[PDB]
Order: sequence, then structure tokens, then C-alpha cells
Amino acid sequence: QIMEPHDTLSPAQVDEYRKNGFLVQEHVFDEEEIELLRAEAAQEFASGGERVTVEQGIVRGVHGCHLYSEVFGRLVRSPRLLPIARQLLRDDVYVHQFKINAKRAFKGEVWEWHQDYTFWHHEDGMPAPRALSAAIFLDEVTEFNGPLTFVPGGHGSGMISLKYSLDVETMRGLIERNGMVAPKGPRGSVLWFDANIPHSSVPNISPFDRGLVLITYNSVENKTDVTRGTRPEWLAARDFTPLTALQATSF
Ligand SMILES: O=C(O)CCC(=O)C(=O)O
Ligand SMILES: [Fe+3]
Repeated sequence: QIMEPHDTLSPAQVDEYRKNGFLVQEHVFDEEEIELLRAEAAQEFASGGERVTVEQGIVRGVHGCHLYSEVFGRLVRSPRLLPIARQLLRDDVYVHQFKINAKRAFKGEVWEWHQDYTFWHHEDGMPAPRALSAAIFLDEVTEFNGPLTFVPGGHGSGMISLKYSLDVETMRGLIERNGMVAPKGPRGSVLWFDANIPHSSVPNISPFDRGLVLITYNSVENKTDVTRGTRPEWLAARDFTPLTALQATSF
């Protein structure tokens, strides 16, 4: 049995990622693959216990699934994902954080402007922004179902109800200078984005869900300082073993 040889990003794609701080690959996973992930996400929402976040009734998100789900444990090692994480971070990598964020049809909340790295640095002791997130689109992402919205190039400045949100004046500057972009894509796409890129999102006013599986890969060299960590393993990983790619086996 055979896995397709590892695909990596072209130089132009890498350049775009580094310039903009995000990049979309369309149609990485097929419909049947996404349905397997959707079904597993539903199980995690149902069984996640303390790892679930709710609509202040409906479970809206869950954390740390790769530690508890064999499917999600395999996903983070996928030959569709791991080679690109290694390429972009120029290192062996591990998963710092894993979350699934559902924005159901005609529902969802405003995510205030933030940089993920600010949290990871201060809360988890991540020493540098040598990390990224891969957002797998469980559903088509459109203008109208609450897409992640970015300041392109806004990661280049460095580190600027969320604990760490960005104020009106600091954001005004960024946006006046750099603008705003909400990357779109079909179901099965992957949105790669930098640990330090400012992003936000709005409620879903479509009749369609916007499920995202967000895998945060960190450089092994850039492992967090667990002496200054404040969070459980399912929010901030402590096992820095380098990930290896899934091979094709008979089971
Ligand atoms: O799901 C979203 O719209 C925002 C997710 C996010 O930025 C985050 O969890 O840090
Ligand atoms: Fe975020």
C-alpha cells in the first residue's frame, strides 16, 4: 500500500505565506475524508467533558482531541499536513494546541482581534513565534459564514471574552496600513496561518455551518517552557516528541 509522496509548498507559496502570514490550499481532503473528521468532531463535542466550550447550551468548541482520538492523532501526522509544517517552521514539529471551532448556521460569536502567539507566549511560555496553525475547512468558507479575517503582513510587527485582545488604536494603524482579508475556500481546504498574524471573525448569518479543525504546529526547538506554563496538556502540549508521517498500512 502507498501514500502519495510528500507534497510541499512551492517557493511562490512559501513566499506568499511569509509575506501575507497566511495561505490557502484548496481541496486538500476529499468529501469522504471531511465527513470522517466531522463525525469524529461530533463525538468529541459529545464526550469531551471539561475539554468542551459551550454557547454561554450548544457545545461550540473542543480542545486537545489529538490526545484522546485516534483519528485526530493520525490527522496531525497526515502526509498532507506534517511535511508542510516541517517545511514552513524549518524544523521537526509537534502539536502545541488542537481545537475544533463550530460556527453553526445563523449562530456564532464575534472573535475580537488577537494574535495567538500573545497567548502562547504569556500563558504557555512559548519563547518565539516559530509556530503556525492549519485550519481544515469542514465546510465551505464564504463571506457570510464567519470566516477567519486577517491583517495581511500584520505578523511582521511582532507581538502587539479574550484575555489578550487588541485595542481600537493599535488595530486602526495596522488595518489602515495593511488592510483586511478573509480567505475563502471549498470544503476540504487548509488555511495555514502564522502564530503572530492578527485575526478576528464575525457570526455566521448563512444557513450553513462553518466547522474548522485548527491544528497548531510548533517547532521542536521552539518548545514551550513548561516551568512557566499555566494550562493543562489539552490546551498546551508538554510532549515535544517530533511527529513522524503516517504510512499506508493494511489496517
Ligand atoms: O473560529 C474562529 O472564528 C476563531 C478561532 C481563533 O482564532 C482562535 O481560536 O484563536
Ligand atoms: Fe486565533
